[PDB]
Amino acid sequence: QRTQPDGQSFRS
Amino acid sequence: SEADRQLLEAAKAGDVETVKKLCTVQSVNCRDIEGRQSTPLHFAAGYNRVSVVEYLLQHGADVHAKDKGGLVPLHNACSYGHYEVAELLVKHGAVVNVADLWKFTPLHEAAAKGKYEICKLLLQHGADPTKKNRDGNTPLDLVKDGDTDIQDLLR
Repeated sequence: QRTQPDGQSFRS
Repeated sequence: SEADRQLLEAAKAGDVETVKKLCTVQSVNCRDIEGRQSTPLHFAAGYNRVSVVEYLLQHGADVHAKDKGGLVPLHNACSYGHYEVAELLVKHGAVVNVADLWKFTPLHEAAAKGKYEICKLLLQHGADPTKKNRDGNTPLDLVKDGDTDIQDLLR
């Protein structure tokens, strides 16, 4: 199953 | 190994000085074995560490490297809305119509996450809004109802 890219939208 | 593990953590944290210290020709494209095999560029890109992204690119990071699920760093940039990062990768040769194991393109990511200006950027560099993923969905199919501006842009 498909999971999220490494990362996040917000630096805070 | 420990050095590669630290490099990956630095690229994720945006810790430039530690990146400069651990980035060798051997390690610049190492992969996170414990996770989804992201490279230092994947991490820097996904976490919007511009300086690290620049450094890595300048020191030989592979802009096209796929992780375990077939993502390239542009996917990471686009999914999390990092415009400047996206621009950097594209300017360095990133393929915009690139597709992961499920045939998701960065345009699928940017559309589903509601990133207009990134969608626009991808379109200006020739991203195909008609490409379907394994589910037979175009990036247009993935746009939230509220984001009619993105629907219009993709249409």
